[PDB]
Amino acid sequence: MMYIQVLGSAAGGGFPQWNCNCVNCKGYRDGTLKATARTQSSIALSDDGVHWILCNASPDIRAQLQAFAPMQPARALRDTGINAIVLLDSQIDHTTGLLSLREGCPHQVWCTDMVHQDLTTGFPLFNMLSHWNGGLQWNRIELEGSFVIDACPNLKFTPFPLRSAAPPYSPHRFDPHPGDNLGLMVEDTRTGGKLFYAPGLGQVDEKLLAMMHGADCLLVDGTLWEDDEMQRRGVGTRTGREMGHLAQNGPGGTLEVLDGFPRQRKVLIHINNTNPILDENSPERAEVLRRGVEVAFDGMSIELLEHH
Amino acid sequence: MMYIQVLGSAAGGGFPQWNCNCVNCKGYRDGTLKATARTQSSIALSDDGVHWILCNASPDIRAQLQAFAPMQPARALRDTGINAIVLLDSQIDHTTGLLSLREGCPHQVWCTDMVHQDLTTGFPLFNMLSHWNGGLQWNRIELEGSFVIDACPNLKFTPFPLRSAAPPYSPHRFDPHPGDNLGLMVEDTRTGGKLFYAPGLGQVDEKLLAMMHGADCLLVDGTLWEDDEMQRRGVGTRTGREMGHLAQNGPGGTLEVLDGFPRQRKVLIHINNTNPILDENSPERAEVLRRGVEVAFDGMSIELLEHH
Ligand SMILES: [Mg+2]
Ligand SMILES: [Mg+2]
Ligand SMILES: [Zn+2]
Ligand SMILES: [Zn+2]
Repeated sequence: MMYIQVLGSAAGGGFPQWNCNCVNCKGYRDGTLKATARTQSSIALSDDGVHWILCNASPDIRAQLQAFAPMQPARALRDTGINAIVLLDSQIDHTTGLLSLREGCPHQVWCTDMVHQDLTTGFPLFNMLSHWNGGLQWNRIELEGSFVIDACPNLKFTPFPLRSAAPPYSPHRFDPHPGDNLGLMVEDTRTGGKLFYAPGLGQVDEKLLAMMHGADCLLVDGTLWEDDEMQRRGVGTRTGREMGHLAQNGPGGTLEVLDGFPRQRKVLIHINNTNPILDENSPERAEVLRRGVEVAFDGMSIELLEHH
Repeated sequence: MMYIQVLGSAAGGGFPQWNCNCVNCKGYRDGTLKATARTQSSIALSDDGVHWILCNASPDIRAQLQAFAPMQPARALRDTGINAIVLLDSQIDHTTGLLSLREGCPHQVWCTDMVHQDLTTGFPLFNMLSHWNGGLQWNRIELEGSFVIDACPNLKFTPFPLRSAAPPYSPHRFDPHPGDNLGLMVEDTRTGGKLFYAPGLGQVDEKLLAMMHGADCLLVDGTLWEDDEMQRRGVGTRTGREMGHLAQNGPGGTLEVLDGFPRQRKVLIHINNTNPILDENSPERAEVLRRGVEVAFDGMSIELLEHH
């Protein structure tokens, strides 16, 4: 059994975003919209339900850990359910949470060379936190092969490079390298059950589709409904293809991609505050439900029993 | 009228702390303790109730802004009540929140030379955030004289250096300079009402006591009840005098200091998760109340009408 816990399901900024008064964020505050608040994307994995692996550490991490009981087993005066942390990129929304975990250092952190470089230069988390009882102990994620964290020995992670979208602070935002962004394939080596996790998805080729058909659950990018969604809300100028996000609707959309996977469980995660799928009375939400696609939410439990 | 809003009232780690199972943190989780959860220290100031000045930006800033309506006036699709931010030090618990405000850059940030140096080197917030539409616009806080932020033109800030307790990540944690830590004197130039804000207080001399008697409200360090509180809870080895905190109880304690101020309003803020004053049925809470001292809490409103 693989326990998957959605701690956060919103894109950077959360929902509602602190400075946004779009139809969703204002509709939530005014109470004229059936929607649920969401923290920034983060999931937790376990093979036993006691030892947990954190995938990305959001700025909302303190609230995310409180809301989930197994994170505090109370086995000692100082304790936590987090046994390791895996980083998919060096983005602010996925790494800032590490600052809030300074009291429980050291931590085993799994990231790539490129992420480790960003987190030792532009955003030197590894250098800052080292002053807290050991800090972050880096475990390299090589772009090939697989890795197993000793706390969840039945979990097999097989990373794959996705199209690079390096953070703005990054020394090489203008010079993208493989290793800037990862999608994860987690396998329960007891059952063969596979999870395809890719909150940041901006390009999908035929070799990516190949391994997706070997998965049982697809947990992927759901940031935007339209590529120009930020303009249609009048809160931004950036498009999904600029930010490296494949929108649900349109040609080469996620809904077009996911349509070739009728046998897999399909969940949209990392959802921006402007996305109408957050509105449960929205026709967009209807089309998503109609296609057998779920909209992740804070507190969602995904249990992986077996392979099909 | 000076509007003072306590966004956060806990010391670093908040209450309860994510990894702590002391008598307070566990007593809260078990429901066997009458106490209220608290976010990390942060207050907001205003002279009109519309334009707000943020004093320190905690990691819990997203929740702190949500809980307080005037932070989102909804005057445009993109808006906020924060017009300026003042930093008292370069500590993680007071600066990390700036990362969560990246969507609404630029911001006018008020800090000292030494804080600006820490926030451009060890924790380069000013360098990172500049990639977000201008980033942080530094306004120097000189260690003498006063300053007025144009958004609250009736508020007069007069900073004073306190005993230096530079952060662990800081290049000069071993080489303390004046300007590492500030206490603030805010004056309503319409009424003469003065606020003495000093969440980090580890030493008090006769010249500090002098200006305290010119204040109407004392908003000061309430981190520990005893200097060896971390040892008595069995969760730490550090003492208050090591961390630069004057404990309430004992010789040279805050309660001993505050005893010479029977005419001022007295509020304890920046309170650690191990402090028994968080327990409302505690004899420590009783002694604090008996002396006319209040225990700050998240959501507390302090209104300064006049001078006495
Ligand atoms: Mg993001
Ligand atoms: Mg602190
Ligand atoms: Zn919005
Ligand atoms: Zn505690």
